[PDB]
Amino acid sequence: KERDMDELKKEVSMDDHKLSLDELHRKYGTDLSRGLTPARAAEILARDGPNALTPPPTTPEWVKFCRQLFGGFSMLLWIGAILCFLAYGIQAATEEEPQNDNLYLGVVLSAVVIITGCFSYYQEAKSSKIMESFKNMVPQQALVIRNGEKMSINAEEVVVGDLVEVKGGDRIPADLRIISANGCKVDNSSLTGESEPQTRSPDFTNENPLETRNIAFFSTNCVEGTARGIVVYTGDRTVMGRIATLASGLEGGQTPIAAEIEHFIHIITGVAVFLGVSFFILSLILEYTWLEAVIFLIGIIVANVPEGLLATVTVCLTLTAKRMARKNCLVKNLEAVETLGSTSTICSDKTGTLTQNRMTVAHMWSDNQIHEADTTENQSGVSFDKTSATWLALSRIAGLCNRAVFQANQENLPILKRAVAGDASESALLKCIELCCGSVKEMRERYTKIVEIPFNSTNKYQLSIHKNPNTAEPRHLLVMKGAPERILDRCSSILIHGKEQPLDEELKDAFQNAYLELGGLGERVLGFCHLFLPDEQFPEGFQFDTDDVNFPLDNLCFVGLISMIDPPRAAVPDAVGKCRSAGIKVIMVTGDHPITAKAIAKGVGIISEGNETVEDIAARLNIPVSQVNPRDAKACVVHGSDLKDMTSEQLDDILKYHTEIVFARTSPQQKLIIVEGCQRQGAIVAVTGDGVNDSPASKKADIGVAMGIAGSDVSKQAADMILLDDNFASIVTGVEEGRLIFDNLKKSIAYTLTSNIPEITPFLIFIIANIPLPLGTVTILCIDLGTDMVPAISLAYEQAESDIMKRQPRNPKTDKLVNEQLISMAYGQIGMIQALGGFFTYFVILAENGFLPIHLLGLRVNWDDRWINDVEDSYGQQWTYEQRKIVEFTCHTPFFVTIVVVQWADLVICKTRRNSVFQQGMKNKILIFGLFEETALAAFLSYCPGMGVALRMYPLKPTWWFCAFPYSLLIFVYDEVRKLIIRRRPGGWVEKETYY
Amino acid sequence: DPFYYDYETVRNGGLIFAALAFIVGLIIILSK
Amino acid sequence: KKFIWNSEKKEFLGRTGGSWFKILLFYVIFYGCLAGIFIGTIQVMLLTISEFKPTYQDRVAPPGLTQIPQSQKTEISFRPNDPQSYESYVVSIVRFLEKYKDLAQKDDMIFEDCGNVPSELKERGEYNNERGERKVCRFRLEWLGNCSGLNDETYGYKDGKPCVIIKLNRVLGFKPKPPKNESLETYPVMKYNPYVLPVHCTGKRDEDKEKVGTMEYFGLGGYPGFPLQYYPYYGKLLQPKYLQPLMAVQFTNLTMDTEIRIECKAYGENIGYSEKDRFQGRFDVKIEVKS
Ligand SMILES: C[C@@H]1O[C@@H](O[C@H]2C[C@@H](O)[C@]3(CO)[C@H]4[C@H](O)C[C@]5(C)[C@@H](C6=CC(=O)OC6)CC[C@]5(O)[C@@H]4CC[C@]3(O)C2)[C@H](O)[C@H](O)[C@H]1O
Ligand SMILES: *[C@@H]1O[C@H](CO)[C@@H](O[C@@H]2O[C@H](CO)[C@@H](O)[C@H](O)[C@H]2NC(C)=O)[C@H](O)[C@H]1NC(C)=O
Ligand SMILES: *[C@@H]1O[C@H](CO)[C@@H](O[C@@H]2O[C@H](CO)[C@@H](O)[C@H](O)[C@H]2NC(C)=O)[C@H](O)[C@H]1NC(C)=O
Ligand SMILES: CC(C)CCC[C@@H](C)[C@H]1CC[C@H]2[C@@H]3CC=C4C[C@@H](O)CC[C@]4(C)[C@H]3CC[C@]12C
Ligand SMILES: CC(C)CCC[C@@H](C)[C@H]1CC[C@H]2[C@@H]3CC=C4C[C@@H](O)CC[C@]4(C)[C@H]3CC[C@]12C
Ligand SMILES: *[C@@H]1O[C@H](CO)[C@@H](O)[C@H](O)[C@H]1NC(C)=O
Ligand SMILES: [Mg+2]
Ligand SMILES: [Mg+2]
Ligand code: NA
Repeated sequence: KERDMDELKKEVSMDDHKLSLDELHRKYGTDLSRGLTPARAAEILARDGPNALTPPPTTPEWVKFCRQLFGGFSMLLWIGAILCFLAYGIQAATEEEPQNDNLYLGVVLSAVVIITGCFSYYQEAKSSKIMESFKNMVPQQALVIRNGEKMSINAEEVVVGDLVEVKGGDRIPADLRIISANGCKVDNSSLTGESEPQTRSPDFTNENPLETRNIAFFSTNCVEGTARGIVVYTGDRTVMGRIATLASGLEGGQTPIAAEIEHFIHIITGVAVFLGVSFFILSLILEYTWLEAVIFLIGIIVANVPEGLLATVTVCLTLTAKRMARKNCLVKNLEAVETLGSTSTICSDKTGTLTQNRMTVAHMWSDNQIHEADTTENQSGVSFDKTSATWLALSRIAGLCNRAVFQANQENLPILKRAVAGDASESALLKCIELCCGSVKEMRERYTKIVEIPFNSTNKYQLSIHKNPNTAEPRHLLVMKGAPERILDRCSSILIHGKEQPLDEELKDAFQNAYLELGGLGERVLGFCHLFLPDEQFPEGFQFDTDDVNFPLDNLCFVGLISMIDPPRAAVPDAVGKCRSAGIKVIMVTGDHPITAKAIAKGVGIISEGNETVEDIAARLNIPVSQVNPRDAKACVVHGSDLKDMTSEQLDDILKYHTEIVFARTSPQQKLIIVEGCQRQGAIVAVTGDGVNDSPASKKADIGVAMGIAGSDVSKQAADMILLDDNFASIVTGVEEGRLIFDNLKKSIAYTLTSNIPEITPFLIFIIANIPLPLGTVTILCIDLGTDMVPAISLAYEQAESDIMKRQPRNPKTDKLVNEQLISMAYGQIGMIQALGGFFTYFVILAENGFLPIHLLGLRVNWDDRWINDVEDSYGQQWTYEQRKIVEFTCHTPFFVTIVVVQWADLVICKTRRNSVFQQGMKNKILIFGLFEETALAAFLSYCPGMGVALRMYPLKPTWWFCAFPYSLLIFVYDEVRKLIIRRRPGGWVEKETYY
Repeated sequence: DPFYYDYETVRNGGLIFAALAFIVGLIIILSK
Repeated sequence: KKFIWNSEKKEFLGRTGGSWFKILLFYVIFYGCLAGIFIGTIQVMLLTISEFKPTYQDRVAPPGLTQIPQSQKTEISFRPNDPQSYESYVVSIVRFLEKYKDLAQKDDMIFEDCGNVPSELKERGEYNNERGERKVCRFRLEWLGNCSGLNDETYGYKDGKPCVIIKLNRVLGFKPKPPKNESLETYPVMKYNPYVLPVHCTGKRDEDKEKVGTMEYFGLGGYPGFPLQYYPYYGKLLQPKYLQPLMAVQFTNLTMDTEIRIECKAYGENIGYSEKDRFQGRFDVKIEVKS
């Protein structure tokens, strides 16, 4: 009955916050100033559970090891092993002196599956282990008032309905219902994505529990001020608790690479059983009994199973994941390394993902001129002009009149990433002055503060008077900051290049348009002013006690505005541009306010400059918004309030007719609804986030990307990829590698799928032509799992043939990893030539040793007989059993060598899919070593002492090594002219039939 | 007699070829 | 998704008609060229070998030693009474000796009377085709006494005390070289050491050697071996209807209703052996005359 449990969790939360203090205390039974008796607290603590989310579902290690032992590819190898032992049982119980070929082959296939499982499991376990080294869960004790006394207890010992007090810096324990605040501002960034610190007031403001100010939330941090509140929700019943529990209980889906491997097996077994059944009927039509034909059916089907392609594909994925871990972009799931490239719609988060989630001084005003400050996370941008007197005055106004200071350990840390104590706005100002104006320590103590005035509840103004240390004037320096509408009413002089001027409207209106420019840009602006107090009316001994009008409120000297906002990360805009260049639809999904979301969207690239929303056109024409046709608006902003009243068809139309979309004020549950709406179109989705609100969105997405440090633990676990460096450019690297390894997997698969024809054709014509067996089983093992392993592994290291970040994302319904152009190449054209070359070396060995090829027909009847030791060749000679068997095995060895010789050309042509081998170039050192080791190993297997005894591989007469050269050269020339016609004629024949 | 083949020399040459090609390939993947 | 068979916009089994013809025509031309290339190279390969001699002859260095009753497991188990029990043996013996009858060797243009006494090797020039079709020395069944007879169409052989003739693997240009007069313990054997390849049979262990009481050998002129006057072989092309030497072996005193192992080892310098091939040089048999 878990369906209903999950459905009641996909719904946005309800509440009872809108209640009078008396109704609240009556419903919960708690003293508003004394809380409750500790006995009542323990009575609830041992009644519903400690205030902590239920731990995640533990995943025992034998479960995921058994998981790696199964799947889709390893399962095909499992059914192959099963068929091997079934065929071996039949051959054992039915005929005399049965052979151990099928049994050794079955145990080899089982070993292949087990070893691949061990390696893949070791890799995924390594990812999870290095992930556990990031859980630095430090216990945090809450300040709870019970029985009339203040006590600090563990966060888990907190219960429902008890007074809890929070101080600026402390973390909100459970979901509180504020009862009394004192200029308290909390941080709803990790939960609701609200960037700027939202204040918390005891009065109910909004019907939505998330938007209202009478509710503090689990895992949120009280930035500044102090407050009180009654715990309404505790443990898993909390807001972030319901979000996390929803995240864990969601579906992961099927990755695109997995679906490609599955369809790949569909074609592999399709032709395998087609050949097996058609040859089963063919063998029965010839002469062989049901006993023999059944063994033929199993032999042909099992032979068409790429035994080593499993290890090669696993190593391929592991290599690309290694490169991902090199750039601090760790992937938890191995196949997740491919999903970024196949993505075609990225749903991103604003606060903490698209942005730095930190207030930063954006722009400044001076000399009626806008000066943009560097807002990069690492300070690698343009520096404004810092040589004017207006700046030397404005910088002192900000550095002095501000309740912001660095803490104790803030020494070795950089100027930006270091922690600042106080308001977020004051923190941004302190960092900007400490960065572009030397230091604020000696600059603040240089002007001894006399009397200050903090921020006011109404007409919010902050002023302070300081002594003047200049060596030319002893007049007192008074400074004040505040909202521009509060400072314009208290200003008459204006600073410019060092001198003063009146409040002429020619420049005052120029100040107003600048205020609306920085304000309309989604930023928060503040005004800074100062004035020289006359030391004749206020001498150096006079003390201006903060009571009456000791300072002139008006007639001040305005220096300039200072705006601020959370800026996007450094490589965020360029990365968004790269994704759009690759044809990836970028859609912003955030719960922040739309006025800021739209500005950041235009600032990073989600909304292209010039494109207009449905509201922008109505504003440019001064007409109602209900008149403009939505088709004339490319981009669109969708509010969460409006999103709640939407159907499936409406959301489908929103994504189909609008190319640049921004979802604002959307709840985490709505984020999940949006991700599902994107998946309904049939496109691969990647969700990039950091907060707990991104957990249900990262989980249901085809691939989730969590920020390694600025992210929450729940969204980090429910994700499929972690960015340990928080460099958003890693998404671009990922989408590039996902396409790169996709193409390389295609090349390597065509390589392993090419050798199947010369591996099976000997047995096929052995059944038809009744000739001695041309190729042996152990030799086939030496090819599939011996020589070919290094070349196929090296085929992963191939680079881009053209610009992959230029082509559009692959269509999942069209660009399959293994299409009929690969089957037409490997099974149809290259493997065919390789099989003919093998048979050529075969006939050479037998015709040179006395058995002319024409004489080999119908010879296997007496050839395989173990007692007819007088088998006439073409010259009338009599061959014993072991003598001719020595020739057959010393005929299997050059067939294997022939395979290596033709694999040289097949590897060189498979290395390039469209380019020429000279255009691309043999720059792949792993491939060079692949050919050297492949040939050296093939030679070693034939000339090592005792191989005709152990592996029954006998030494070769050197001329055998040259019987396969013309076939390899032919393979290379054919594929080269193939890629030449593909280049010169990109229309359709060579491209739509062979180019795979 | 034509009923004899110097298999030891061919075998020895093949083993030397296998040794040299492998050490050369190792030098190839060790570009220094 | 698996009913892509057809549509009103044409497709059959997956593609259209005009596409099926293009692919089929391409595959026919492609595979045709592949066939022609394989045939041309296989022809060059045929041009690298001659008609009178195999290029590599080292894989048949030690000639084999076969017998007439090609048993399923080199075992001779039958009943001295039931004629159908030993039918499979006699049938193969008569068919084998069907080409050795006096009527089969009647043409004097391809047959040459070697002699009643084993003589030295007979080299008929070189192996080229400059000379005509060489002659093949005759070998009448009378040479194998007590294992030939003048029977009718069916050679009534030995029911009790059976016969098992041995044959040396026909090898082109092979010149048998019997051991020197310094014979390193080759059991009882006649003094006709220089012009006949000796072949001596025996048991396999202390048990088999005791069960097998007496053995009687039959050959050319009464010698247990192969005469050198019938070697070397000049291939089937130059010497068709060639009759390699034969030598019979009869086991008179056997222990009826008992399976005993016999090892007929052919001796000589040019005769090698093999611990892996029990037929190279030597020869094994499991006789059991169960009554
Ligand atoms: C008609 C039949 O022919 C001979 O046997 C034949 C059947 C069976 O015995 C085997 C050994 O088991 C088969 C086996 O089945 C399937 C294979 C493992 C197969 C695969 C390669 C691969 O990669 O996957 C599958 C290709 C051929 C194969 O390698 C061997 C080759 C030796 C052979 O011996 C051949 C004997 O002479 C027998 O006595 C006589 O009855
Ligand atoms: C071939 O078989 C005949 C039997 O038909 C053997 O002839 C006997 O020989 C012994 C001497 O060994 C005489 O005592 C008998 O009187 C003979 N019997 C007959 C009916 O002739 C003959 O010895 C056998 N030949 C060989 C070489 O063993
Ligand atoms: C043939 O073999 C038989 C054994 O089957 C020999 O005769 C036996 O001799 C032993 C004494 O050594 C006696 O105990 C048996 O009773 C005898 N059996 C028979 C059936 O006579 C016989 O000597 C052998 N003959 C030859 C010529 O080798
Ligand atoms: C396409 C070209 C560049 C490949 C270059 C490598 C070629 C020339 C190498 C690869 C394997 C080599 C063979 C390896 C094994 C044997 C057996 C040895 O006892 C004699 C040499 C001989 C017969 C070699 C001849 C040269 C050979 C065919
Ligand atoms: C005209 C050109 C392009 C044709 C290219 C293929 C040529 C080079 C191929 C075709 C047939 C080949 C021959 C096939 C048969 C033999 C016997 C073998 O035991 C040694 C190699 C040898 C001697 C080959 C040498 C190379 C060869 C002549
Ligand atoms: C072998 O030696 C014996 C005597 O030991 C002799 O009678 C015989 O003629 C010799 N044969 C040859 C070929 O030398
Ligand atoms: Mg966030
Ligand atoms: Mg294979
Ligand atoms: Na997932």
